[PDB]
Amino acid sequence: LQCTYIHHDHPASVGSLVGALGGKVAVLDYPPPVYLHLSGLTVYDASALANPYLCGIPSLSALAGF
RNA sequence: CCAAGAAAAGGACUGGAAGAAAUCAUCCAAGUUGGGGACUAUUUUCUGCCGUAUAGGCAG
Repeated sequence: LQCTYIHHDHPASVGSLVGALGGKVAVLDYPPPVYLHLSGLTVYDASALANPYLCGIPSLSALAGF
């Protein structure tokens, strides 16, 4: 599957699994293939890590929030 | 009431030295473009005079 790795400093201080994995943990990576009407909005530095398991489109819970 | 709310990666640099791609080599043969035709239409430039005068100047 498409994936990448997230690093943790001091693995022994986070948990059994993170230590066993040497501080490198794999996650999924699935980016996109790129009435009131709001046009032209720009966002700087959005969080691309939706949940600890998946990278890609920002969490939908955040848009409902907005 | 947006995995909520706040965050300065900054500083210093010297990759340099030498060099030999050459020898030969043949594109040829024939070939049929071809017969017809309204640019003048509802358009404006017409009439006298000076002067040796198709020169050169003026009144309608």
